[PDB]
Amino acid sequence: GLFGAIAGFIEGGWQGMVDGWYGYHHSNEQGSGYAADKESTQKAIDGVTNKVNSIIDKMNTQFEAVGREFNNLERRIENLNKKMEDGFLDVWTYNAELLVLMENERTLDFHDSNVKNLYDKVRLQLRDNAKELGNGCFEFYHKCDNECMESVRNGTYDYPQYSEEARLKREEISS
Amino acid sequence: GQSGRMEFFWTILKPNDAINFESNGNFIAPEYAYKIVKKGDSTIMKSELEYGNCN
Ligand SMILES: *[C@@H]1O[C@H](CO)[C@@H](O[C@@H]2O[C@H](CO)[C@@H](O)[C@H](O)[C@H]2NC(C)=O)[C@H](O)[C@H]1NC(C)=O
Repeated sequence: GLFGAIAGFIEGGWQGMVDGWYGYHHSNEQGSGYAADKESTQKAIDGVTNKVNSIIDKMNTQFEAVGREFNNLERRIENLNKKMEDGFLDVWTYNAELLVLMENERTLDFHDSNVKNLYDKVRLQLRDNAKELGNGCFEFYHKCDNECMESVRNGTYDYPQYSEEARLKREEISS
Repeated sequence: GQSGRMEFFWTILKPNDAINFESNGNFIAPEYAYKIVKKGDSTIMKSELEYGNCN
């Protein structure tokens, strides 16, 4: 992980989530459950769908072509064919083989990036109203029910609403 | 069987032109000849297979 998401602080991935690529795990008073963020997942797929498209679509330059047609009193020219034909085969194989290797590293890192940005989007909404575990989770200081948590996902979470509930829960532990 | 050889030749005759022959002997003249309208080139693919009625 370049961004320290996937290999890093989120050791392993939720297997029970099968809605999207990136998402959340709520465990409040009503119950537990996974819930995937479809909006960020969609942008990733829009992106990846476009990479793969672009690697095929740009090579549209291809035309007519042929094989071999010289007698054994013109082996010199047949050797010139071989040099060229082997030559291109070398270039295309190399360029292809590497293109894969290069675009595969960045594709994996694009996912790391999206996950670290999602974790950061949650982190910035609830500054001192929750506790950064370091396993990439957030322990709430106040009670937040199923209707409260849609606000975190939606991104409409009010800091001032639950400010005093947490702030005065903080000194209770600090003894 | 036969010891001696048989060298063939060819050219393409323009739409509005005449081919003229003249021979003392040792000659093999054409009976038939072919109409050609050429457009584009390809090649002679070397394969053992036969036609699969597809595209
Ligand atoms: C082969 O036949 C053609 C038939 O068209 C000959 O072309 C004609 O020749 C006449 C006589 O001079 C001209 O008035 C015209 O140019 C052609 N006629 C028509 C109707 O197109 C042609 O001369 C012959 N070719 C050669 C090389 O002798």
